[PDB]
Amino acid sequence: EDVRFMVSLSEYGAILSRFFEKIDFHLPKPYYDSSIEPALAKYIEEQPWSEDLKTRAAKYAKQAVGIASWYPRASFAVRFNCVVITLLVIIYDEDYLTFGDAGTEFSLRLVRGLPQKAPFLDSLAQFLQNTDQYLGPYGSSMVIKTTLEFVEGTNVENDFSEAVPPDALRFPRYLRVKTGFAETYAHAIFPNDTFPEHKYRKLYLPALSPLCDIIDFTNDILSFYKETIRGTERINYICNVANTTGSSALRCLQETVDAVESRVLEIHRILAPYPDLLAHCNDYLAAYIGWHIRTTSRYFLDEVRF
Amino acid sequence: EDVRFMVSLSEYGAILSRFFEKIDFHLPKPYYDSSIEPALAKYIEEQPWSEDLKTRAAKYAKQAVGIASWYPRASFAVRFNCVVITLLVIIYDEDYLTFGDAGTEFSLRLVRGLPQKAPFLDSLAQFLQNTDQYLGPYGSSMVIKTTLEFVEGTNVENDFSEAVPPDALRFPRYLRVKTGFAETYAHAIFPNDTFPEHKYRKLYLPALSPLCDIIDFTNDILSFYKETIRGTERINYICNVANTTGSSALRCLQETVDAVESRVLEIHRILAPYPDLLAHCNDYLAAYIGWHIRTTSRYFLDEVRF
Amino acid sequence: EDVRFMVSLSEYGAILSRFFEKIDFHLPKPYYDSSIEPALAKYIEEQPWSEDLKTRAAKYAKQAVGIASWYPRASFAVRFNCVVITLLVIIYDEDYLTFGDAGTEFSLRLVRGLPQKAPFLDSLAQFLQNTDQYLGPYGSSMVIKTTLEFVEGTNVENDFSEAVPPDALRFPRYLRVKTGFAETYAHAIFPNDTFPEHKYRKLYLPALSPLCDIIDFTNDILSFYKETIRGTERINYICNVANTTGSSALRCLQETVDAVESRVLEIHRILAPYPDLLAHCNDYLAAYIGWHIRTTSRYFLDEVRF
Amino acid sequence: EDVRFMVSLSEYGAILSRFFEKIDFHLPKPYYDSSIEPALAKYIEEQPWSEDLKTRAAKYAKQAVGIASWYPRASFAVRFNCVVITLLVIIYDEDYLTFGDAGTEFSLRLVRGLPQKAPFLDSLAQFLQNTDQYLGPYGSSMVIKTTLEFVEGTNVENDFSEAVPPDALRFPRYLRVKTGFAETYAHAIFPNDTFPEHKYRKLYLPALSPLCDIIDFTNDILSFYKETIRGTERINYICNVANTTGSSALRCLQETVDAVESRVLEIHRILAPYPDLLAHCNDYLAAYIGWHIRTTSRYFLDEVRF
Ligand SMILES: [Mg+2]
Ligand SMILES: [Mg+2]
Ligand SMILES: [Mg+2]
Ligand SMILES: [Mg+2]
Ligand SMILES: [Mg+2]
Ligand SMILES: [Mg+2]
Ligand SMILES: [Mg+2]
Ligand SMILES: [Mg+2]
Ligand SMILES: [Mg+2]
Ligand SMILES: [Mg+2]
Ligand SMILES: [Mg+2]
Ligand SMILES: [Mg+2]
Repeated sequence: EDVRFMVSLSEYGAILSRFFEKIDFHLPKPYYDSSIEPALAKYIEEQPWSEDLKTRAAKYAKQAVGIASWYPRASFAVRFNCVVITLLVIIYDEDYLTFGDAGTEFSLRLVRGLPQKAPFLDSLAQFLQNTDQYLGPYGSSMVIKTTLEFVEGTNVENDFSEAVPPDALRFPRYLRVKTGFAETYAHAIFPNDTFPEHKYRKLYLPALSPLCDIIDFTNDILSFYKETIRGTERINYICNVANTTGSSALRCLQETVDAVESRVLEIHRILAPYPDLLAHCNDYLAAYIGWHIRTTSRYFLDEVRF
Repeated sequence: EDVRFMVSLSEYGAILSRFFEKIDFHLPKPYYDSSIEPALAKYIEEQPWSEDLKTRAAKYAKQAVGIASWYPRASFAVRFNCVVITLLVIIYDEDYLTFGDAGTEFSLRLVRGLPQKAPFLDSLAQFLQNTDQYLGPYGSSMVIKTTLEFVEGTNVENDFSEAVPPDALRFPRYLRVKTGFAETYAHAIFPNDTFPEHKYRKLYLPALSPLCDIIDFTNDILSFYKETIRGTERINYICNVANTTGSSALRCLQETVDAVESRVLEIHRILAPYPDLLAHCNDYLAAYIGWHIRTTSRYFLDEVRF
Repeated sequence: EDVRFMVSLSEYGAILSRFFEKIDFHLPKPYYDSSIEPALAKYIEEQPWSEDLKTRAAKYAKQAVGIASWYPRASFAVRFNCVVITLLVIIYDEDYLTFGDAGTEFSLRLVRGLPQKAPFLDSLAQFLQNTDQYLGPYGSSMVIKTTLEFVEGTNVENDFSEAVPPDALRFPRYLRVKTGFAETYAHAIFPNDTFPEHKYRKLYLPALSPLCDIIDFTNDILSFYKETIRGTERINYICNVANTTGSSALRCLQETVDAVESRVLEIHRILAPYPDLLAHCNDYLAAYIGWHIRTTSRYFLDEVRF
Repeated sequence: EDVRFMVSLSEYGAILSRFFEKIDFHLPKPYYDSSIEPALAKYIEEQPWSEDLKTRAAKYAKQAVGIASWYPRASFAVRFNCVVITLLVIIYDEDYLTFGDAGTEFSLRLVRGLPQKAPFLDSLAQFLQNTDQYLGPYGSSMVIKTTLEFVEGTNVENDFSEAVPPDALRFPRYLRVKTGFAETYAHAIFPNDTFPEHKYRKLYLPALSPLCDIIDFTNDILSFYKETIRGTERINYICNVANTTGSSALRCLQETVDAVESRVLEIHRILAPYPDLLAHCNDYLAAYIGWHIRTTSRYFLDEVRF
């Protein structure tokens, strides 16, 4: 028990309320694409996964299918590929320990062109091998490099528990880059069929970093309840910042809220001359937050007033 | 011509003088290891490169061999591998245009385990496959993902000349992460044979992010002369910051000097309980700066008074 | 009733426990000085006060004599003067209403050299006129100006009740400067005999603002029980912060605890090259807390477990 | 020479431009009152000052008469008294050394009812004795205590030169409170003849503190050129903040502009239900900035383009 990490249910609901007023967020109408869930089921049936892993995936696939709502104007290939990678990332985020050390050999086996040590990781390598179905060469490289960071970040996150963040540093943002997986989702905001890199990458690339900040930090704000209030996670971004600035988690929550609103403003500026790019950005962000609110099985936000 | 980007020899010389005094930099005594240059020449002989590539590589090898001085306490495996990857990185930094679009296929061919479209990129892929000789699995992952960024950053850097950077963003730091290659050199500061990741990674990882800031920004300060005063490069970190904050390049240089100083302080705070880790950092930074000064064929700092 | 201002006995005791080991507070041995009690008794006898006021002053003098323990290594003149002004400040804090509007005339009659409208305020003017017995000119000016603030802050404090601090401002800290009387006690930490101003004022002045924050806030922390849990005061600093930030009084208590710890660290850094000055601060803070705990007749902290 | 304090003329003009557009500053129409200057001249004739001091005063009186414009709605008693105290404060700000140690004895002689050691300080004592012509009792106390702070802050400011503010953080604001004289001007924004304290003090007092920040910080921003770029003052607020946080004066100026905008918003929120009180604040701030711009003999801002 440390008061530093304690945020009351009323305090958190207030933070969320303030957040949504600041960015003028309104809950979109429910998004439905009836092809997504059957296609994801077919994907799972096709993997050379144990029956136990497939049974687990059913619980995680119900959450992954809503990721298609993040890209409502994108092609099916974009939306379905993002849902597939979301299923994979969710499985590893929750169950990385069940794969033993297979996750630690992933990067070397990948660049050696070796079979992976776990069939789940073969599925992930194959996803990496085929991102050219919806992204250009810059984005494919970024999806690969971000995946390697996420796998290692997931494996080492908890090494910093038991209070092993040092008190004076910039480590929380570094680690959050590694855990967040943001560039993979950010690049699909600007798909290569609609926005071929050769013509558009120069226009949208300057907005990529503030977009990634929004992706990482908005999840930190919206999942603080399931991670730290309701849960036992004390090595997420918010708690890492609290431990390295001395501040309460409540203040770091409010600081993160303000940083997101600042990033939202700057993306509006950057993409103001190009309303097609900016319209994909706006659709992503509203659905991203709405997915966090509606996926109560993962984030439990129906236990909060905001 | 524009006044914002011009920096007199006298102004640049003074910035370097106050930078060196502020971080208490002294030129280390020269480092000599008689095995490095023959080993690198043997490496170049063994690559199935064209005779023209081997002739250029002989030139860059004379600049590359000095990187062994950055890790004087480390094994030969650390020092030589860092020299090899430095040779390859200088080749690509200088000559990326001569490989055509082979660099843009590098990441997908890498993870598909296929031959590269240029033998130079095969040599790069083989280096990524073998970092386990001196690094642990986290460090190997980070060398791979950094190399993927460096190739793509070098390929797209100049898309942003001709006044492509919009005037309001986080983009310069984003792009310098990609172009800088910092994590590969930072991870060698803490080699796996001396500092097995299982025991030491949790102790030095909080220091990695400010170290990369130091590596990237210190090159930005010390290579500004050859890039922008002596040369025509206006898409580097300094000029990108100037174009997105409204400041002169002189001001952006001074701010970057201040940032490096702040990072130097915070790494000293982080690593004070671990003097072996701090010693490796101190060896690196003195030699890192000294190499920039001494390699006049690349940075021309003997034309500056400081 | 409103939940926003409710703090339970176990909640408050836990906050106090959290405060004390955060600053490494250990209760000092009882401080005894045989000459303080009789000297204060003679001062009360000599004042041309009514018998009713002298009877009141005898009650408050039992609480006031403990202030000499705040300056254990100071001259008798420092300890006794601090005790006398403490007696006067307690009389006004408790009984300002019994003087009618005499206190509102205090400052203009003072600077006009005129008789005050109540003998009690003549004694207060007389104290302000003799601070050169233990302070230099800067300290004497700060005791005068702080007394003027304290009289007026006490007079207008309760104008802000029944809810009329508007809910978005920095007014709480402003009003607390007025009501707290902190600079008078802070300047006696550095008395002019031991630390003459011409040499020492430039050394200890940078620590005065964080000292005043510690003095003010620490009373806010430790007197919250008698004021708001045990009593009816809802216009103190903690309640004012709660009413202008929308936070619970409980949260505002914790924020103020974190603030005091931050000031303690700041003063330890500032006065590190002057450990004699720091020693006087450490003696002050320990006895200041101890006096709050021991003076149960004013703060009732023997009704709390911590 | 120290780059820490160096701001170029282009950089400073851009800060002022950003500052003015951020608070929507427009230069008010010139304010003229034919009675102000003759009355101030008469006041100066009546003073028992040496002919030298009276001659010196002519230079400062021409600057002081502009202060009536800060209170365009207020009575003559407000505008004229503010001009008089401005004359005395400007004389002491520039010429405090010419009075020897008379300023150090000011506060004790004042509260002892003694004649002051210099005729100039008798005039200052008399002003403090007669503020009831336009202020109520809280305002009168605040003008007295602010005057004592200003006299002492001017006397000891330069003791912190030769680089002796240490590197911790609350000291610059502490010293600026002392030197700024802000409360005396802020109280006249809500004068007792227009806004009798009995009815309005509870309404405007919550805006006093952000007002005082605006008065102190706006001078710091608009007088940085005469003090530090053109001048030799390195103990003002901006330089003191730069020495305690490590930042450049350029960064500290931007931070201060941001704080002023924040205070302006907060005051608009506080006084929104009372547009008459808000109107007096808007008139004050516009004419306060305008007087800085127009008083070129003191601030030299006609040498800056903004
Ligand atoms: Mg995770
Ligand atoms: Mg997670
Ligand atoms: Mg999360
Ligand atoms: Mg280069
Ligand atoms: Mg490069
Ligand atoms: Mg460079
Ligand atoms: Mg009180
Ligand atoms: Mg009280
Ligand atoms: Mg109290
Ligand atoms: Mg001044
Ligand atoms: Mg001045
Ligand atoms: Mg000034």
